Amino acid sequence: LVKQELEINQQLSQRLITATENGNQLMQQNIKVKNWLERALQSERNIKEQIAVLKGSLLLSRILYQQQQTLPSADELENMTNRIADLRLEQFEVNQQRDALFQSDAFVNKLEEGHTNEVNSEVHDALLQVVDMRRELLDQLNKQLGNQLMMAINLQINQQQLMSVSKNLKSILTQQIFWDWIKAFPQSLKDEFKSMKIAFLAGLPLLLIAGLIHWRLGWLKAYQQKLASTPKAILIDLIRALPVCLIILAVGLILLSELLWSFSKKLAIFWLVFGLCWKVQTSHWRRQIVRISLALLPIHFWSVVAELVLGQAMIFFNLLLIAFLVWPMCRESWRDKESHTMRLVTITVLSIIPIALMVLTAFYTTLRLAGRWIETVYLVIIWNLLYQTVLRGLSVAARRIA
Amino acid sequence: SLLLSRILYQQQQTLPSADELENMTNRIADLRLEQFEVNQQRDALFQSD
Repeated sequence: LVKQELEINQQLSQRLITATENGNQLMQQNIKVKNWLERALQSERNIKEQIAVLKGSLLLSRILYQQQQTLPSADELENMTNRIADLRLEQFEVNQQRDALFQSDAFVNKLEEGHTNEVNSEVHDALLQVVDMRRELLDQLNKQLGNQLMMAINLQINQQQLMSVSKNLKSILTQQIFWDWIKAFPQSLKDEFKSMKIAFLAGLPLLLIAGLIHWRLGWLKAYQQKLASTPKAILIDLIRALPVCLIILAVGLILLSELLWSFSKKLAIFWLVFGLCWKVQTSHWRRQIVRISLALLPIHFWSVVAELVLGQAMIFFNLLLIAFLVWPMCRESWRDKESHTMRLVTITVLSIIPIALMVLTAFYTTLRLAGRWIETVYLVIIWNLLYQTVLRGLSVAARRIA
Repeated sequence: SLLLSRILYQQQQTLPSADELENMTNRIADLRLEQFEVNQQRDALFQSD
């Protein structure tokens, strides 16, 4: 009888010791986090004051880079809110146990029931003393746990505030950053090189979807050929391109790695644009679109991490290549004067962007406009295709009405 | 909180049974009538002589 009480008391003491050690570690971590958060708040206020008066300062970019490098990483925060609920439940359980053991005499009388053959005058006193000691230890552990829970709640509030502050600091750095060299780059090349050094279920369903979609697309192509011999053929080609794009996007998502997710998000539209030519001279265009797709892919790779000087080395040549490719089209367009040149304006804007990106990058945020330029080009192409389809449909409807 | 179901079960088990209440309001009326009768008897016996 007394052995069980002694074992329970020992278990309670061990639990209290472990909880106290965890509370001390958490308090130390919370104090370190609070110190870092105060430092960050002071630094953010200082940076805001400076940017209020440090307008148009190239070296201020270096200062902002240093400040960002000084910012601590908030990703190491442990969302122990579940542990906080566990502590609250443990405290409630301890309170319930203490309330059950509040009446030491009643508890001893209840425990002595059906055990009078092993209970004596000394046994009752020993049981009462053990119950009192267990109650005292439970009260001490409950107080320690409540103090630890308060400290953890304060730490969680401080950690949330510090994460918000770091996010706001990143936002402010971006807002401030919003608005010879090659010889130095030879040495920086080595530095850059040194700097370099459910999913299975989704993948299998994607494989089965593609396996079925092979025959589905065969049947769809047969149906499209039967219907055409065209707006119907164009719609069928668009639908066929859409299923392949969806399958590729699902495969990429299963394969995704933060940069990979945004890369696939852009690659959805990129592959849609690429397959628009595959599903729709046209034969000459079907072979010449490979260069455009490859150029978009390097641009996608160089601009994926933007929205979230080595990287511009490929872009410097890509801009010149795009300008050279547009030059033959402009020369062909320049041969016609009375003909409409509505699409030349978009081509001229795209070429100006390729020239500006490679010219003004020698303040350095000129590469940001490329993301909008690519989207504008894609929108213009989609608008032209939709206009052609609408013209064909209107002609068909007018012929039918006549 | 799934375990909160166990806590609620314990709390309900701790609740005492109110069905054992004795609605002695009739006994209260009987006591009031007895007190009125005693007052009447005392008033009748107020003048000892």
